[PDB]
Amino acid sequence: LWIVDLNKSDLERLGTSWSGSITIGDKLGVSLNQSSISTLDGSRFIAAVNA
Amino acid sequence: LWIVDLNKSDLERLGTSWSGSITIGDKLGVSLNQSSISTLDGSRFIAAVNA
Amino acid sequence: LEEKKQATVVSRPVLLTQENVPAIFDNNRTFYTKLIGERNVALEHVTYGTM
Amino acid sequence: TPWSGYLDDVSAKFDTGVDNLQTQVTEALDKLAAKPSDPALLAAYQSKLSEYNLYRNAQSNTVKVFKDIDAAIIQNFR
Amino acid sequence: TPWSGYLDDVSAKFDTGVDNLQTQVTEALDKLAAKPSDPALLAAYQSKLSEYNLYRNAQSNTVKVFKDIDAAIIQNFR
Amino acid sequence: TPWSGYLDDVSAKFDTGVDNLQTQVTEALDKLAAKPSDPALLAAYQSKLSEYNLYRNAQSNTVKVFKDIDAAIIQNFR
Amino acid sequence: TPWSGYLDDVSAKFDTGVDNLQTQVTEALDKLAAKPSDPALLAAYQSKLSEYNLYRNAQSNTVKVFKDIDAAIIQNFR
Amino acid sequence: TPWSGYLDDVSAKFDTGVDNLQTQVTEALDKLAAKPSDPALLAAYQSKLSEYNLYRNAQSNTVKVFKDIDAAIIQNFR
Amino acid sequence: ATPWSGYLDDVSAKFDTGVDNLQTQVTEALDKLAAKPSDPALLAAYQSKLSEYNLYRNAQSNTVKVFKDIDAAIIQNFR
Amino acid sequence: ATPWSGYLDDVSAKFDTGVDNLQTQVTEALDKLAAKPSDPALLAAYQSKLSEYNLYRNAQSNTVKVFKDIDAAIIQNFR
Repeated sequence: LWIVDLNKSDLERLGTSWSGSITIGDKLGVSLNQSSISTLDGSRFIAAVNA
Repeated sequence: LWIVDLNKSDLERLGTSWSGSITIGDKLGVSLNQSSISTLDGSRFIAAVNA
Repeated sequence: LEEKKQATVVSRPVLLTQENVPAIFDNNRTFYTKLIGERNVALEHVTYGTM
Repeated sequence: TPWSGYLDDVSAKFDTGVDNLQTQVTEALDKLAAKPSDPALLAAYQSKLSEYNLYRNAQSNTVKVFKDIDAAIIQNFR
Repeated sequence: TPWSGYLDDVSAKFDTGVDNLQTQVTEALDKLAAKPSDPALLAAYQSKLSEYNLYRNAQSNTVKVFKDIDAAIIQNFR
Repeated sequence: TPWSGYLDDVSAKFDTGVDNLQTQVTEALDKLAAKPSDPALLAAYQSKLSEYNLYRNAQSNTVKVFKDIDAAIIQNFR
Repeated sequence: TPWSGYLDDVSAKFDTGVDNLQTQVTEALDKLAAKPSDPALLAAYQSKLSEYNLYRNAQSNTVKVFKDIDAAIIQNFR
Repeated sequence: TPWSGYLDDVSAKFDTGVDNLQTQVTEALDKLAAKPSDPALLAAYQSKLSEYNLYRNAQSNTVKVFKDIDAAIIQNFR
Repeated sequence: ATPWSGYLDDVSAKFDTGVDNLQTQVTEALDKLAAKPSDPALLAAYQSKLSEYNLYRNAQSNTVKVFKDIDAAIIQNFR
Repeated sequence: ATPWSGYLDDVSAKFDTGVDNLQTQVTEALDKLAAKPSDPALLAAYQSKLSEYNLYRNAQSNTVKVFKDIDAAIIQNFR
């Protein structure tokens, strides 16, 4: 009895995600794609790169 | 067999609520619309807004 | 304090049956409301049901 | 609509008894985690965590006792 | 709408007992910081800091003792 | 009067034994909260609270021992 | 997959709450090691090491308490 | 990322309270050192350095006191 | 060839396939902690993993026993 | 062949093979220091060594106890 198994696969991932925050006047807070409260020194961004 | 669902809804809320309590001269405690008076020392009333 | 409220709810169940054949219809559904302060993520709901 | 037994009723009485404690403990823990050393946050959290521990103990022991009172009667049908 | 247990009540008794100490300490530190070299300020702060430390201790030890009682009563249901 | 069992009688003997502790312990707290840093107050509260602790533990343990005597006799009616 | 339990999700809260303290401590120590007699640096390091100590204590105590709450419930299935 | 705890919030309260002393002392030092034996310089330097000593001591003692208040409250979680 | 599994086996397997990876996470944690015992970052993690493992094993066993006794009680009435 | 060792034995021994030489380094430093008790470079070394040894022996014994409890809880359910 003959049993044969053959397999092929190809994968690619590429690009970035961005998020961050800014505080102005210490009176208005702005944040970008954050699901959480922020420490309000502001001027803080992240770019997560995958390739 | 056809199965169909449709749904629509509208919601709106507006205005302000007022409550608070003030200590007056070490003479009288006065309070408005507190259901059991927290009786904060000194004074500050609060108006809570949503729209 | 003075307050007033009005509410109104209309429901229609519709069922198809043959003569002399017993039949049943049964349903229930849940309705949600968004609590204030969406950072304080929470919901309220109730279920209505009829048979 | 779903079926709920007598033990479910007994248990549920506690849940509807402690109205909000389940949310209070979560938010008090996040407020503490934001500043792990603030005497007012520590003093609040110690209370809420203690009340939670007692709630879960009393609930589970009660349901256990009722289960044994029932099994002791069912055994006599035989 | 709040919800409070018994340990909550016991704890809050101290807070409503000491009317203002939590603000008093913060303002005494606030002015002292502006002139750390003044004796009257140092002498005032030395007192307030101590009152505060004893307050927080007596609070937490009482709340523990009560929790330890309840935990021992509930144990006897089973 | 409402129906009361033998275990209720046993339980109540303690409560009626300690006539006033039940409230002395609360007044002591209300006073101590006024000035948490008075050693004359602290020395009194330590005593009252220790007494309360021992009272509740003796109560529960006694009740349980009688429950287990009765259960052991009832078992043999079969 | 990063499978995490309940205790894991609790512990992770503190790690995300103290945003940067872990690195800050290491850096403060790294620089202070080069010039032990700078008071402007000693004062910084005293605060960072205090914060670290309190954070690690609160974290491990909270995890320990939730372990006992779970074990107590599990015990009653039988 | 510039995370700060409550002890930090207290220490920095002094550092931002004594607006300039850290630079003022650094200047007075170099002036005096450039031409010692000047009574006008010595008199000023004495004052600045003397109060700088008090500033640093008061700050560090305050932080340690707070730290042990918090550690004592955390110990009662168990 | 492949194991016959009963019902209790299915119950146990639900836990085994519930904690996908814990079985090995615990071991890796131990290996590195034992390599450098004095690191509180290692310690703080290992404490959590070990506690999760304890609860998992305990719940699994207690559950199996309950099903055993239900079955035994039903079988007894055949006589 | 080798003296029989169980699971707990194989857990305890993991620590010993983790701290490759500490068991010797502690006695070495102890003797060097006892040779000249008033030397700060020796004192500052031995403080570190002894602290490490304490933490190691302690964490070892606690972990072995926890793995005894996990087993006993399971064995009890056989009956």
